[PDB]
Amino acid sequence: AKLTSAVPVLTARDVAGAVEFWTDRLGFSRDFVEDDFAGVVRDDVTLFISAVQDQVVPDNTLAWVWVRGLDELYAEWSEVVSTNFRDASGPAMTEIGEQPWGREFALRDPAGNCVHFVAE
Amino acid sequence: AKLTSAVPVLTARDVAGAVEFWTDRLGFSRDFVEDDFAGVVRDDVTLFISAVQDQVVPDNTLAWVWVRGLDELYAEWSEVVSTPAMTEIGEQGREFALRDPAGNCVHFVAE
Ligand SMILES: [Cl-]
Ligand SMILES: [Cl-]
Ligand SMILES: [Cl-]
Ligand SMILES: [Cu+2]
Ligand SMILES: [Cu+2]
Repeated sequence: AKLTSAVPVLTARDVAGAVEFWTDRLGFSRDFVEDDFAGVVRDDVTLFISAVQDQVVPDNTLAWVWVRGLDELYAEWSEVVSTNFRDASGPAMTEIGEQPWGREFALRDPAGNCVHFVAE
Repeated sequence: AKLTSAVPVLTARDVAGAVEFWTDRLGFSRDFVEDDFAGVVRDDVTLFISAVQDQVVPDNTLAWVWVRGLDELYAEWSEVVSTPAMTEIGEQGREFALRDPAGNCVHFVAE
């Protein structure tokens, strides 16, 4: 057999709001959207979004995404996402950092999930 | 830019035990292991595992994985996991789901 790809599942109390942010703001496309679950895609990456009732879940939900052209993606999103991450009143992203595992930045979405984007 | 691959982050109150399950029982390899975070890998798929203090998180954590040879993977795991536990294979793609010791539920779908 061969395991070929994986799809992280972000969580949210407001599923429709999460889909709108990932698509209308970050440029992912809607693969499918149901009231309690959805799938969004950009290039070879699909992210699912699932409904939850306890905010503790997205508050502890993470995902990692590998990217060719990290600075370009950061530039695009910097136009529409705040870089004041310590202000958790809304979505925001960090600056690019050089972590042991790679050059990356992270973005906290409106639901609270933290998705890290790392340069290939 | 191009988004090339994604890595789901499973959650666990016991990261080491989750690593033990995914590697010894499910046949993933250890990519790296720290007390509060770890990475396991099989073929092109890497799963990260992060520590949490609230069991509600893994009890609501999901991930999907695509596979060539779904029936072979099911047969391999049916020798080490109760049918942690896994569902039967059913048509939705064709898939089965597996709940790990930490509570995460990962679905495996046939390409
Ligand atoms: Cl984080
Ligand atoms: Cl063992
Ligand atoms: Cl489920
Ligand atoms: Cu944190
Ligand atoms: Cu369920």
